[PDB]
Amino acid sequence: MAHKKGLGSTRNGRDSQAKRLGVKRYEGQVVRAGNILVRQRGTRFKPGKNVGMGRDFTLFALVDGVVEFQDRGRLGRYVHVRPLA
Amino acid sequence: RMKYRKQQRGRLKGATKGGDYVAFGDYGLVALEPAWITAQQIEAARVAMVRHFRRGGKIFIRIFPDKPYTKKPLEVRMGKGKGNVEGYVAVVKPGRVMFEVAGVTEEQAMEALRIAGHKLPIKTKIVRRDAYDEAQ
Amino acid sequence: MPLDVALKRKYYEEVRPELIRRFGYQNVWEVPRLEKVVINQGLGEAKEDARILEKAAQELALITGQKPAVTRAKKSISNFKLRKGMPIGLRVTLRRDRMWIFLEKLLNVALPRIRDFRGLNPNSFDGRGNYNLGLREQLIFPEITYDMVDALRGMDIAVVTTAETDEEARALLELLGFPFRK
Amino acid sequence: RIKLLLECTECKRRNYATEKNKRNTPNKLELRKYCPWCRKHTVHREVKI
RNA sequence: CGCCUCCUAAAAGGUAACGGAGGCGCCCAAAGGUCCCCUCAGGCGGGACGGAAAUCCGCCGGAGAGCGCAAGGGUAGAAGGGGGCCUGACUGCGAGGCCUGCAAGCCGAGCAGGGGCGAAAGCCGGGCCUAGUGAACCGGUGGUCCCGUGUGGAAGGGCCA
Repeated sequence: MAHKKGLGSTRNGRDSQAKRLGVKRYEGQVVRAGNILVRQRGTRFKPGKNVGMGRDFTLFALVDGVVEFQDRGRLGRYVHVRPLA
Repeated sequence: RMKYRKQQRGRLKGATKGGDYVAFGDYGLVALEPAWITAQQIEAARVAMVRHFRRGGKIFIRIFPDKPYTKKPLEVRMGKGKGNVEGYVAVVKPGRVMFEVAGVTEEQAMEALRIAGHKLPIKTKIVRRDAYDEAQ
Repeated sequence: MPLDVALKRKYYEEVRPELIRRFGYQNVWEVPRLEKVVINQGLGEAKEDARILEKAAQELALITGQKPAVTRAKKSISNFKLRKGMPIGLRVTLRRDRMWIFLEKLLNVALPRIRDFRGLNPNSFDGRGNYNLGLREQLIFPEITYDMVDALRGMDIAVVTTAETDEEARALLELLGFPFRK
Repeated sequence: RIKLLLECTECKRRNYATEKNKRNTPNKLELRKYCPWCRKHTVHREVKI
């Protein structure tokens, strides 16, 4: 008396908003304070000279510097801002 | 079969090549053109062999009951969480080092395999130890 | 009292060079002397809190300077694997001389003293030649009388020695404070 | 309503500053500090329900 | 049927699916400041009330114990474990950037008043961080002391909190 399918909605209600962060400011490019560079939800980044780590593990330009990519090899990743020009 | 005390529900699907080769006793069954193979079928061979071999002196192993295959529903219409666990087996694809001993000493072992796999499920080949292997 | 003080002073001062070169021939070093001594006892869970905790007091006290308050069962021994922080650290880490009139008073003046108190203990320290042996019953009246029926008993102390390897350490407190039988 | 209720700071009749706060542990106990725009900084006090 | 975390986004970033998984719609009055100290679990060997596992001694160790809460990132060159003193979990504010079409949400040197931790080289405009969140109307209260429908006041009302 009525063979038509059957209920079946087990459920995987999963979700994660999109995001940002990362290696976000190109070699050498003109990098001014206020200008953010590389955000890290960790510590792949050590705020070297003029590199200001914001109250969030966010690499922000502390000075008018040329984009200073300072991978200090093994010490870890070290970010730096070079004395303008 | 055996893929006991797993950890997750299911895998996914692909295939192409891997890392099976060696030897391990000199009574070898190597796949060639497969993919996953029923843990069962597997046991099948296991049997086949075991029995043939005057029914005693142990064979060895090879692959494992590896993944969880799901036909999900039972035959419904499709949209389940794709849930349902059901058939568990091997994932061997490029002629793989399938290793089986016993002490047959011969084309007797041969037969054993012959059927085991002839059976099992694919284009495959068999042999012994052909170019040793040096580790650290 | 200060009597046995001068005592340990000498026991060791002389015994030291004594065996020191008797076998050493290194340079009269801590080959093999003894330094500082911590003492530990029957953990707070042995508690009643106010009562036997204060008794732990009396005792730790007249014994070597330090005497228990009221807190001995937190994060509780509870049921088997049932325990949290560890607010029951009741011990004396006193460091030197006091310690020596102690090697004295203690080992050499209270050693055998109560119920079959013999001492026929194998490899006393042995865990690197530094201590081992704590006794499982107070020096009864190392002072005080009935100031608690069960009062205390789980007693065990430890010395920080340099008596390096055993045989050596053995020479050390063996003749210095008595090596309990085989 | 939970052990989390909102209060705010006011200062010796010469201002009031805000901020929420709680209820739990030491409950009422509510002096605190803060600084109003009164004078240049100044105690303040806090309390105020 | 809103948000955080991991996979699939396939290597920039970034994307469905009735695709996998799994948490939050709390608080923490001091896990909020800073100054001074300390420094894991676990392995082994030796030990009172032990007695697989406390407490203490003796070694050993890319730190896998740890950080309210889930994941992930980080990370004891401690954000982690302990002591002292204290409120900036400040108002005025910010240049200049993250992402975003909307509004959002988010990062912040430095100038001012004003303090607090050291003697100070300086840190502090809440926490170790990524979730604890809600326009607009409407109306309340603590202001303020701007407006008042001739003028004085006032019902009432504009901006602040």
